[PDB]
Amino acid sequence: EVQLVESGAEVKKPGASVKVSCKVSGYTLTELSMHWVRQAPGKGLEWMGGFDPEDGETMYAQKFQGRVTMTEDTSTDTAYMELSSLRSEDTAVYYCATSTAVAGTPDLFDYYYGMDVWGQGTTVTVSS
Amino acid sequence: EIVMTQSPLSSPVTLGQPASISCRSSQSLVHSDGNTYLSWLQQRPGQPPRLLIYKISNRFSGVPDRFSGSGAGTDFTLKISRVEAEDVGVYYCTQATQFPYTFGQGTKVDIK
Amino acid sequence: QCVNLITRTQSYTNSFTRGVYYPDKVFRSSVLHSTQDLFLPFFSNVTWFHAIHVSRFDNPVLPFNDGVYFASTEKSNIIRGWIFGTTLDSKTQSLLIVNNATNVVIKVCEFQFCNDPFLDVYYHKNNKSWMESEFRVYSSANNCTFEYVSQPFLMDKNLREFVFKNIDGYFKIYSKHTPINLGRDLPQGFSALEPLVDLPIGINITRFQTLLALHRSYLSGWTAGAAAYYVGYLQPRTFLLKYNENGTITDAVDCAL
Ligand SMILES: *[C@@H]1O[C@H](CO)[C@@H](O[C@@H]2O[C@H](CO)[C@@H](O)[C@H](O)[C@H]2NC(C)=O)[C@H](O)[C@H]1NC(C)=O
Ligand SMILES: *[C@@H]1O[C@H](CO)[C@@H](O)[C@H](O)[C@H]1NC(C)=O
Ligand SMILES: *[C@@H]1O[C@H](CO)[C@@H](O)[C@H](O)[C@H]1NC(C)=O
Ligand SMILES: *[C@@H]1O[C@H](CO)[C@@H](O)[C@H](O)[C@H]1NC(C)=O
Ligand SMILES: *[C@@H]1O[C@H](CO)[C@@H](O)[C@H](O)[C@H]1NC(C)=O
Repeated sequence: EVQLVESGAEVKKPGASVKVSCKVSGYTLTELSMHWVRQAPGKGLEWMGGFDPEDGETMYAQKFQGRVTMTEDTSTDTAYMELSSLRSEDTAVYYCATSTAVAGTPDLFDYYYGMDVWGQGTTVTVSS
Repeated sequence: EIVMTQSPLSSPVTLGQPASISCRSSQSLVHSDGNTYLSWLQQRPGQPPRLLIYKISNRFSGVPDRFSGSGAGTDFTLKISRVEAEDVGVYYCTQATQFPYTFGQGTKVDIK
Repeated sequence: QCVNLITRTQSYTNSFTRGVYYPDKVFRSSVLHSTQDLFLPFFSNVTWFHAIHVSRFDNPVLPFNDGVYFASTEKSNIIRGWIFGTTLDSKTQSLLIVNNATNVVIKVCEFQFCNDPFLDVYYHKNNKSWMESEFRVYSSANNCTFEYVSQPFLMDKNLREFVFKNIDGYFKIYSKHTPINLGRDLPQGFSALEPLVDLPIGINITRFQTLLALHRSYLSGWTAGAAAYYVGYLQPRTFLLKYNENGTITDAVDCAL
């Protein structure tokens, strides 16, 4: 079973990078589609972006293109997320979600899409 | 972009009575693989969301048998057979066929 | 990444007259040829191993003795090769035989083998394909002194027989594939094992272990699997082989009865 653990909460003045990490266990990071989901307080949780098991690798939301970059370290099995140019609306809880990229035997397998296992949230707050 | 609608927004349910939550998609969620990818998530206050139901009606591991999924095409329902004290919180439906992945606005279920 | 996954039970069965191989590379037709070599004795006690992974260390390393008769009725993808050596760690050399769908790699290095070695297949999302990893077979492989890549000898009900000998520097492998009609896995009759490879290895081999392939689950990280195989031991024995008109060994007598 996939178990996800998180990095620490942070506060930073706008205009610098945020490093949000997610450590996987049970399954290595190359077997898993990895996604990142933002939840502002008082609002519904929305998807920032994540893996595509076919026809490309990584997709981003239309409202996060040009800010968000996601890197994957296979050696430490860690999914890092960075976004520059913080705004006061970005005070939010960030969730790393994951799924198996496929389902089935090596002879018979199909592509799987979704967010099954969710880690704990990291609170990124932007203030003075 | 696929927009999701939840119905009703807040549903006051007594203990043990079944509760029904409607999820509606403005675009048909049929994927080229054959499966349709809609998932039902439950969130408690102070807790991350966990996957109750993947692929319309299949139950995720560790999920009790009181959560059922039904419907297809553009009409989806989550039916809870028994509401207990652990069922309070906000419910979401999500799709995974067409990028970007989207979520419902959430339904709050309480006791009294 | 050494993980203990395989448990193994064993029963005992009869070899009947299996395990005969061609003792040299000389064509003989319509003759009775008596040769003294390391043969699997007739009607000998052969151990049937059932290795099960269900989704502790119960898969010990078998002795090699003077050479090994190996048999399996399983398909070509479950049993994927063998491990030979003495200490099976980084202090001594060891021989690794790994088959896959396209070819066989035979490779002698100083492997630090895992206690329960198995080749694992996993889907890679960047390569977008099921790949095979040896990181559960060994943790390192250094000072590596031999490599041999060729066409595989576990290919596609079908009984697969091998004889491994380690004689004066050469690792000799003999093999045969016999279509066995549904019944007893070790059949009656004769099927002589043709010489498959002579490898100029020159290492000490006292212990051996079978390699299995395990698949990741994607639905207790690995899918549950089973593999049944027979191990017998060669002895210095004198055989009288019958070569028919076409050069095939069609009969033999083991000279102790
Ligand atoms: C089967 O085994 C062969 C030999 O190990 C693999 O072929 C090699 O693949 C690597 C890629 O990591 C190449 O660098 C080598 O040049 C290949 N060698 C040969 C002789 O082809 C092959 O990829 C394996 N197949 C599977 C499905 O695991
Ligand atoms: C085979 O060996 C086992 C122990 O290794 C023994 O109990 C059994 O009797 C043997 N079988 C025969 C037919 O001698
Ligand atoms: C074997 O490897 C070790 C370290 O990798 C090295 O110190 C040693 O000299 C090597 N031996 C030979 C014979 O190459
Ligand atoms: C082979 O290895 C065994 C066990 O390590 C040892 O007892 C034996 O002496 C070795 N033989 C040779 C020829 O090195
Ligand atoms: C030997 O080869 C010939 C050539 O076709 C074949 O007819 C015969 O069946 C083979 N076997 C024996 C035992 O003669």
